[PDB]
Parts: sequence; C-alpha cells; structure tokens
Amino acid sequence: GPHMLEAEHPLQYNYTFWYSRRTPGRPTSSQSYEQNIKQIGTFASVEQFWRFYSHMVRPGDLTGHSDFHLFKEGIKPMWEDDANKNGGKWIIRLRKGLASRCWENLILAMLGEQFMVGEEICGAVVSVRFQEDIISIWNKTASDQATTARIRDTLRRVLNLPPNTIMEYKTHTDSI
Amino acid sequence: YKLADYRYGREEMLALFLKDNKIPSDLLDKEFLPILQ
Repeated sequence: GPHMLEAEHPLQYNYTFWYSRRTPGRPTSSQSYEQNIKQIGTFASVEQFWRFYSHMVRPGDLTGHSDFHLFKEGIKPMWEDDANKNGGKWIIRLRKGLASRCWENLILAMLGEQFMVGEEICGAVVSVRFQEDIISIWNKTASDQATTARIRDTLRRVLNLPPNTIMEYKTHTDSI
Repeated sequence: YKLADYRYGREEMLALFLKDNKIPSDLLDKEFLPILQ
C-alpha cells in the first residue's frame, strides 16, 4: 500500500493503477462475452510508482481489448463516480505502436504535476484495441473551458506526437 | 500563480528510477500474470 517515507520523493496525490479486460463477443470469440476490472495497487511516491510501473507490460504489448487506468486514490475509473460525473476527457487515437511511449509521457507528466490545473485531474487511461490505441486524460469539470484548454496545451507539449495528430474533448454525459 | 508542492519533470522522474527494486505484492495476483514483467 501507500506510505509516505522520508527517504522517498512524495507525489502530490496518491494514485491507483487499474487493469481491465473485455472478451468482446459471442461470435467474435469462442468464449462468451466477459468484462473485468481489477484494482492493481496504490502508491504515494515517485519510487513507489516505479516499483509498479517497471513490472507492468507496456500497453503496446497487451493483447485483446484491454486497458490500463491510473487515477487519483479514491476516484474510480468510471464516469459515474462523483469525481468524474461532471467531467470529461481529452482523447487521442493512435496507430498501433505509439501508445506505450505516449502513455509513459502522459502519466509521468500527470504524476509530476505538470498540468497546473489545481485539483482538476482525475486520471488517465490507455485503451488497447485491435486497429488502434486510445489515450485519454480525464478532468473534473467539463465546463471549465480554461482548465480544459490548459490540459490540451500541456498534452501537445509533453506527449511528443506528430502535429497531424488530432485530439478531441468529450463530456462524459454527452454519451447519453 | 499557485504551484503544486511536489513537482517533477520527466527527467527528474526518470532520475529516481531505482534499478534494484522488488515487485509490489499487490501485483502478485494470478489475474495480473498476463501483464507482469
């Protein structure tokens, strides 16, 4: 679990890794539809983060329909969570082979407090699919245009992506 | 304006990556076998 240790470098928040997988079809796979999400663990320092991250496969090497989620401790990676329900996310769709580096850059910027939006960040997701990967960063208030504008600028600055790459913002409710 | 108390850039994060660690016990679950290295 997460403890603050004098010899270690604290993060501004504790964060929790999550892992989900979806067996997407009844015809598509021989097995029946199945969906699972499991909390991996929670960490409080830079050194503790590396203990977890260095022992996880990079997302570009996951198979099937799988996701890593990295969210502030106490925020579930589900839009209906209190911390998320009035929020939204920046979405970046990537051709296969780019997600592992972009995920690392994203979560290092998030954990390191590089966004400068106070408490607005909820967490980040990398979703591995068959023909593309999707990376997103979620924030608390979807209607806070100044916040969501600052996140975009930091993303463009820290992610190291071709300037042709599109980014889209989506408010979680808009899905209903 | 208001800087966070604990701030690290990318290079600072990598600088603290200790090369001798122990896998957290939270990861030692059969469910995570596909994702362990």
